[PDB]
Amino acid sequence: KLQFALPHETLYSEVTQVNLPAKSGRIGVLANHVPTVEQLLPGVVEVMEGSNSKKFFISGGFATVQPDSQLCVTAIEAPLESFSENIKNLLAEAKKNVSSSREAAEAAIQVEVLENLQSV
Amino acid sequence: MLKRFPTPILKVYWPFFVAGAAVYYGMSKAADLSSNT
Amino acid sequence: LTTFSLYTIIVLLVITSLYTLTNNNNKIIGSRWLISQEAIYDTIMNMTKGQIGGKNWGLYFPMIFTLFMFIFIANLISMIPYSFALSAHLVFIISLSIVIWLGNTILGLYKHGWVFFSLFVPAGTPLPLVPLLVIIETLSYFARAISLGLRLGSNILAGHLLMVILAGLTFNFMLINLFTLVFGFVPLAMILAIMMLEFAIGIIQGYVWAILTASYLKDAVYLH
Amino acid sequence: MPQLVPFYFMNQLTYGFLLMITLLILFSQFFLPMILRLYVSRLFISKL
Amino acid sequence: MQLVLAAKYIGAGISTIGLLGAGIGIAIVFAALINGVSRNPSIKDTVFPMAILGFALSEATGLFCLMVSFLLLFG
Amino acid sequence: MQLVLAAKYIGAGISTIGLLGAGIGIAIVFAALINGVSRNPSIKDTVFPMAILGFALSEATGLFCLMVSFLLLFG
Amino acid sequence: MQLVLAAKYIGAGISTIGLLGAGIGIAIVFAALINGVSRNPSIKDTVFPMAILGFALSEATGLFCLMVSFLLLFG
Amino acid sequence: QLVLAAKYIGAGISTIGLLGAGIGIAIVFAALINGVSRNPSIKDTVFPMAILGFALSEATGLFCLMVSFLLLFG
Amino acid sequence: QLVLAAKYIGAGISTIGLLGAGIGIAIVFAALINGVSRNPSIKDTVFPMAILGFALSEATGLFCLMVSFLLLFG
Amino acid sequence: MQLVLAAKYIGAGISTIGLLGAGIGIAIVFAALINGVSRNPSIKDTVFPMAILGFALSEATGLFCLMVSFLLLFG
Amino acid sequence: MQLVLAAKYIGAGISTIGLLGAGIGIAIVFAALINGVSRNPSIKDTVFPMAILGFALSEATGLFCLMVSFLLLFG
Amino acid sequence: MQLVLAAKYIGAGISTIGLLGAGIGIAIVFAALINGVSRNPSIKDTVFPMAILGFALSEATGLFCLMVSFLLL
Amino acid sequence: MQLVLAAKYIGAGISTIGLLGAGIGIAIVFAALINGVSRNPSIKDTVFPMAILGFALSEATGLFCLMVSFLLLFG
Amino acid sequence: QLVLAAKYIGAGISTIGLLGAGIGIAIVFAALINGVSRNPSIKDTVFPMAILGFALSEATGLFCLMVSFLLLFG
Amino acid sequence: ISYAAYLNVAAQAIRSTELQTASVLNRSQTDAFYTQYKNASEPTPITK
Repeated sequence: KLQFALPHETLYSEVTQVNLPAKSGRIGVLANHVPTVEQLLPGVVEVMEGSNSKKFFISGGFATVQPDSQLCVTAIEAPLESFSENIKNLLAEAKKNVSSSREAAEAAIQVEVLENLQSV
Repeated sequence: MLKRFPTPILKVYWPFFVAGAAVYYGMSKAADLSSNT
Repeated sequence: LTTFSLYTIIVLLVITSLYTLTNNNNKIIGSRWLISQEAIYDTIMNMTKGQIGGKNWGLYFPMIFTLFMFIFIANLISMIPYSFALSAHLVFIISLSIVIWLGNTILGLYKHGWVFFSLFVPAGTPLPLVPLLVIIETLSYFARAISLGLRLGSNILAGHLLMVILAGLTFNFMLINLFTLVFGFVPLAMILAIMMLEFAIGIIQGYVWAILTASYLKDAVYLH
Repeated sequence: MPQLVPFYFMNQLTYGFLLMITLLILFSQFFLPMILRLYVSRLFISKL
Repeated sequence: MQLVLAAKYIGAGISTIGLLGAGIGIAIVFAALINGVSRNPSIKDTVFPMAILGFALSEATGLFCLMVSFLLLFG
Repeated sequence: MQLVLAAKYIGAGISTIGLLGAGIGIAIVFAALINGVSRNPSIKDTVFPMAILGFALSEATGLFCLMVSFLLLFG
Repeated sequence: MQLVLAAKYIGAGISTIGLLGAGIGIAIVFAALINGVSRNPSIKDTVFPMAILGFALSEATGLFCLMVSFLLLFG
Repeated sequence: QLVLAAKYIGAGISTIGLLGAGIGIAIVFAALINGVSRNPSIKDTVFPMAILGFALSEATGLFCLMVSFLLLFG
Repeated sequence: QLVLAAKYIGAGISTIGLLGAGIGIAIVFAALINGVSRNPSIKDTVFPMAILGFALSEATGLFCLMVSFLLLFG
Repeated sequence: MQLVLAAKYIGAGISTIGLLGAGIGIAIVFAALINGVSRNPSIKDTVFPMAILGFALSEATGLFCLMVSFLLLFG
Repeated sequence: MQLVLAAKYIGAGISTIGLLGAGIGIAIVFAALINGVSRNPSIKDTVFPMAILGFALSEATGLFCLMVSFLLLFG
Repeated sequence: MQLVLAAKYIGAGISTIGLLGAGIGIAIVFAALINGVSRNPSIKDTVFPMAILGFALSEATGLFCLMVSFLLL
Repeated sequence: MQLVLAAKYIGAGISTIGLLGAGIGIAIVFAALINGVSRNPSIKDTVFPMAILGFALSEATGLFCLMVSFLLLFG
Repeated sequence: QLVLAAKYIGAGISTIGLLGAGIGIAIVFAALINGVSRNPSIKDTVFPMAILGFALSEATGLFCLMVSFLLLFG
Repeated sequence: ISYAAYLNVAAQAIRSTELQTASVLNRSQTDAFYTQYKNASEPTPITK
């Protein structure tokens, strides 16, 4: 199964349906999958127990299938609440933030996160 | 239901219509040339 | 008249029936048939809202739609076991393609002047090969004239020719010794599969026309 | 090829371009707007 | 004339060759379909229509070759 | 006389080459199946119908080619 | 004379071989589309114009070839 | 005479077809080895699939060969 | 007579050359789609270059076609 | 006479073309072997009887080409 | 005369086949340019002039071939 | 005489085509050797025998073709 | 003779076919160069000399085909 | 004079055999650059191996060339 | 930028669509200093 975690709090649910945004694009893991170590990108994550799917906003982390179908996911803070336009306005502030070059990467992350909201 | 609702597609499709007329004349000559032995 | 003339009349009467005698009363909930003509309308609407998407996004929606519909109906009628030619009469298809191409070239010149020729430098490239990139862009521009027409004509024609030639041979295939009447069903199944395929690539061609003649116009309207 | 035996190419093409002009006007003014009536009515019902 | 009759049957065979490219083409599209679906578990709903499109167009180019083959073969 | 009979035997031979293409295509689909199923061992049940379709279609293009060979051989 | 007519029908057959390459070209572009989508299921709308463009351009060289076949036969 | 020359030639042409099968068989087996090395353990499910894919590749060479034989003899 | 036949045959063989260009173009467009799917963002730099790569691929095939026309008309 | 003898030597030549594909095939199986074994360090013991089977089958196709060359050579 | 003129023409037709390989060569260079640049985002300043060099070298083989085609026909 | 002698030479020319495959075959194995070696690093002492074997079999196909050429000559 | 001179022109055409493999080949080296350089950012100082070497011998095989074309053509 | 004509034809056909080696040589060196760029340091050991494969791929085409010469001289 | 800083920055960014909780804000805003030391000698305690 899954091992999805967060710093204060951890929630994760046999490996039979997780759709993950990974360095290799998006990866779906169902039951046994080949054992991998893949960095989870800043993400929209879907976890399916059955085919019923619950959709998560995830700050990225790491994914590592252990060969026993244990999808060890370790990830930081989270979603439908966090998605719900001040982050978009903040992305415009991140446009003024691009005038500072770590700050370029930060502003880039803000664009990525705005893109991730658009993905939602 | 159906009804004539005007579409001013005149000058929009003006270059399209000119080409049709030219080809109408040219195919007359081509068809006539093919209808010979 | 002419057999072709009779079938052009038949196409007109079919198309009228799709908007007069398949839609009961302009019902809000709609007919089960009418769900199709909502979806088709919307997926070419949202395609030319995407592709063109200007202040003329949908001013070329009737043209791109009647290029869909012509090819869509005339590649069903000609596929029936007995039927003559509409789109298998190539002179209508090739002429129609060249007409649209000329109507793009003239439209581009009219609408966008001699900066129509800015279409034929679609990319900034080093200056000693800027003139080269005009020669084989304009060459590729009037390749669109015949590429578009010859694709559709050949497919429909090739389908009819394959079916009929194989049908005459398989009649005589059953007339060899009685061991051919054992497994006399197998050539019938092959002809059935070919007939199914000949409907499919023609419906694909009506859509492919209507996206490709959005693309050539995309290049022409939005210079480069 | 059974279709180059004809030399009636212009006869055929004449009927062809006539069908195109007929359908173009017919769609544009009549039948395309009859779909646009359904759409606008659906949005107005959605509003009220 | 013996030469011309021989020419008909030969020219047909030559045209038939064109079909081979389409045959490989069909497979390439389907291989991509299989790879993508395995990656996602779930790309397939979108991808199966795309797979059919790639096959159909590749097939069409082949069919043009087949029609020349039959024109020469039969005719 | 000799020219026409010769043409049947030669022309049959020429046609036969095309069939090779369909063979390669089938293999490509099967290769994708094996790799795909390896990468996610749960994809197999969905993928196995798709694989057989890709095989069948790929084979068919070859079949049309081979049909022309026998048609030239015996016609 | 018999030589001229023989050569005409043969020449048509020979040109037809050129089509196979272009047909493979179409298939490759649709395969590429499928791979792009599986690797990022939101790339698709940007990719879709480029895909149709590549299909057409690949096909065009083959269609030039098909016209030579018809020029030989009818001309 | 011309006809006897033509028989031997016709056979030869058909033999070319076998080349595609030769490449083909290998492609299926290459996937088998890669798949097995990737999974460690896919082999028992995969082995009937692999045999089927091989069989079809080889078969194409065989059909080509059979046209050769028909032409060789007649 | 023989000269007329020769231009028809030569035209056929030269026309086959177009085949390679059709494959070439597709490899560029495939790489474009693959590149853009790899980066999500490469396309602005890449797109002029991609049209160039296509053009060059087409140009070789066009030389093949031109030899066919030089035989037939010339 | 001259034609038949000519045909025998020619026919041998045409058949020789067939061998090339099998050659390339053998290489492809070995390429996978190297990559698999380098990937795993240790897949090799399971893989070795399977790998030999694939090699042999690929090789055999080329052998078939060769015997037809001899049949034509000798006539 | 007719035979000699023919032999030139036949030689020209055959010669044009060679051009295709260099053409495929140019496509491969540009494909790699796209792939490399998509991998790095920033290899391009070295890689773009490098790519033009690669194009020229692959192309050159084609140009030698084209020269021979013109020598047979015009020369 | 002339037709048969001509034919021997022609048949030999055609035979050269078979050899090309062996050339490509050898290349694929060696490409794999480097890919494998770059993948493992240290596989090389075991893997180099595998590479040589694949090379030999690929090459052998070309050798057979060469011997047929000699027979025709 | 006429026959011998015919064979010079035709044979020259055939010779030009040999070049194509080198055309594709040279491009493969440059593809690898760009791929490698995009992978490393910095492999180039050793690798650029290597790339020139791989180009050179690949070209030479083509050049052998080319010189036979000239030899036949001139006689 | 058909035989003399035939020598010149046979030579032409022979060029086709060389092409495969032409692709091949490049493939080995391509692999070298890919491997080396992935590893860095593998290169000094690998360079003897690479040269061996490079030479071997060339030799098959060389055999085809030798046959061209054998035909030409008789 | 360093990957875990990249992921971190994403978590900080996530504290902006809209809507939020206190624990997030504390978990993302708690930054301080860090006494740059040196081989005894100690540079300034620049921001964490």
